[PDB]
Amino acid sequence: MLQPKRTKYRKPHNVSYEGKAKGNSYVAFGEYGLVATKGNWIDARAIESARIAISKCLGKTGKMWIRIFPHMSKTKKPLEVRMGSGKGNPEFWVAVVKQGTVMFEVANIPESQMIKALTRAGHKLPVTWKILKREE
Amino acid sequence: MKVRASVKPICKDCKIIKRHQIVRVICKTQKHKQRQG
Amino acid sequence: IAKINLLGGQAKPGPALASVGINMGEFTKQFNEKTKDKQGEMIPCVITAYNDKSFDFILKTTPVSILLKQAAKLEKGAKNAKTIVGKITMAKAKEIAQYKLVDLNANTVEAALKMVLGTAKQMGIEVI
Amino acid sequence: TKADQEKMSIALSKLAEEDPTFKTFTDPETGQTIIAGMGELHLDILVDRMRREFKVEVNVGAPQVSFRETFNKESEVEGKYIKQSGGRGQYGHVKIRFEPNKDKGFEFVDKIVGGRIPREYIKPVQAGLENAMASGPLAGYPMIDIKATLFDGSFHEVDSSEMAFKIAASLALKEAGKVCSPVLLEPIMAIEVTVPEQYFGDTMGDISSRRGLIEGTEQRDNVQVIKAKVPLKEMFGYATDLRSFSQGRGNYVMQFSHYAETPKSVVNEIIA
RNA sequence: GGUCUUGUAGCUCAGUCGGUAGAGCAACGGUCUGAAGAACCGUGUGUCGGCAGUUCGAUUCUGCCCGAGACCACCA
RNA sequence: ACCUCGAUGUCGACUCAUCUCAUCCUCGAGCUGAAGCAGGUUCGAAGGGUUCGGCUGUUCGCCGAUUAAAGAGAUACGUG
RNA sequence: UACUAAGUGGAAAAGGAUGUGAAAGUGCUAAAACAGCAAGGAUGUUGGCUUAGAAGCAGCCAUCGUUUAAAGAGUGCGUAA
Repeated sequence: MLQPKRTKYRKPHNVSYEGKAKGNSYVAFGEYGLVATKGNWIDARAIESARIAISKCLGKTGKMWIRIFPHMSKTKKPLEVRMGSGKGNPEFWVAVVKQGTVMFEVANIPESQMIKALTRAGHKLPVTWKILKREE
Repeated sequence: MKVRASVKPICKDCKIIKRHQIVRVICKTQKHKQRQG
Repeated sequence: IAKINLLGGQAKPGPALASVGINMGEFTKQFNEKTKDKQGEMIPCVITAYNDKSFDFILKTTPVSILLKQAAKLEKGAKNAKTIVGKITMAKAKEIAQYKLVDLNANTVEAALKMVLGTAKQMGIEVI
Repeated sequence: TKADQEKMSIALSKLAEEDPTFKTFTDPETGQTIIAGMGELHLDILVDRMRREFKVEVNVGAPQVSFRETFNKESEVEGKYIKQSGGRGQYGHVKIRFEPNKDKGFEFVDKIVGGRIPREYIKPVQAGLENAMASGPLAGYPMIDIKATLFDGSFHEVDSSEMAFKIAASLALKEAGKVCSPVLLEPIMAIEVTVPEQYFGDTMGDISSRRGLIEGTEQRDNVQVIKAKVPLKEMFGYATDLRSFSQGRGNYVMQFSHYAETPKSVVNEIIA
């Protein structure tokens, strides 16, 4: 439950995640960044799985910076229900990934560790991961 | 004979071959045999 | 082939010198008598076929690396090479170089001293 | 079965007449039938004979090690016992300090200076602790090498006879044994496996199959003999394991080396 | 999926709608007691289910989550 | 909510079974933490076959025994 | 003018690819490039700790110094050594 503390509305239109970056198109605090070639929804489950995949192989010297947060959510209607009752309750929180944006960056650790971590975590998401080096 | 979706040399002897446009990996150890990709 | 690294005492246990065809007692007596002057210090020893390998032995000139431990003001070996205990004078190093002068496969003072430095930079003592 | 054990004794006593080189006992440590012979087929035909001629039908057992118990320091102790029984009532409050240490056994210290307890109740609690040290919380194994230091106590009016103190001490010792999470101890043995380097690789493999201690080799005057520190429980199958891999070309000796704290791999089996 | 309820001490229970965490028993010490029953004084235990807000300040007020409890969801 | 309700015979049991391999057995073969026996994994492979009883309407499901093994998915969960 | 060897064309995903053709940065080489082949590949060095025996090679401290085109506590294999 990566919950934004205050939510005026919790039942918005689902998401249209296709679109280019609206900022943070450069590696600011880290040295290797994860670029997305295709936007998507990510539930808290996949976010946590990717985060722990990175952290398991993350060394003591290295430091990580997140560039995303589940600012959105998603509901879910159970099975065998006739269509139309309003909308369901938000079951979890959704991070929206626009294509061309960077979600995570790493630094303060040798390059081999960074690239191995990124290649290791790339298979945890449907999004086609791409590696990006240190930017300004 | 095993099937995967990725083939890289796991060992230093795991060479990659394409017999009849059919990809296989051959290594000194007979455990290290696979074919796909 | 079948090189042995042993002390100056007996030769019973080592399965590298007496495992080629040389009898145990007939030469362990000779070694423990002749090398008695050098008993307690290791001497690497090598062997080769003579015509049946009934007896063919030779010993390398004894290196001072074992005595480099006591030259380092130590009584027993140390795991780390970053620990310092005591200080070694230059005369001891010169005597070490001259002692292994006929031991080292080369012959010159500077090379022997630098080689001792190299095997002592890892041992735990920095030569002077 | 009890009758099975009796007929086993009858068969083995007569089988000793036919073959006196094995030894038969009943273990005061586990109660099993302890049969000692010299080989797989030998024991197999022994059981075959006692089931054919003497008609003794019994399945196979499993040897075990007594795994004695030690533990850590207790808070002090808090022992209480209040019951109306024993021809009268019974009230008793005790607080000793009971410290386990494998260097010194049962040392009892008395520190009464204000008169909190008479000397008539010192020997009772001493005896109670001495006889209650024999049982443990894990599996009843003895709690050895523990020192007792009496510090506080309290009795009632003309009530509270002697046995109240002993019962309170037993309850306190039980609670103390439960709270300190005790650990076990097994006798590790030295095994002098003998082989003229013919099956030395097999020796390393077989030793490592029991998590082992393989570190090097040494020679005795005509052969090479290897010292291995082995637990007692895994040696019973290790006999036929070593015999099989060496193809019946190896002998050894089993003697008490020292008592070592059980590894957690043995400890996890006690929790209930 | 809604209709709601339940989780509090070692046991079972209330919970000044915010102004506290509480006995009894589990269990301990003392006191009285022809003996012994007897009764009393009191040792001790409490993320008050968890997380967030609200609130002077939260166990209480609000939302979410987890464990449990009952209401329906394939026909002419 | 789609053709079909001036009718689209639907549960089960027996019989015809047929098809398909994402093969259960029989088979070829590779590898092994595959001494042998006994194995496990995997590719090919449909030529052939894949038991009977007690119980509940019962394919479901339970039990028992047995065979090289006693497969699974489909045909209006086929068949008035 | 070019590509293709999948009948791709003439159905598809992530992923994989020592695939093919092409383009550009740069290096080496006929004083002969990567080879293969013929060779050396040594030395303190069982360096010292570890477990009586762990010692080019379980592992650990240093992880170097000499002859020297070059030799590495060795590139791996093989031993408890």
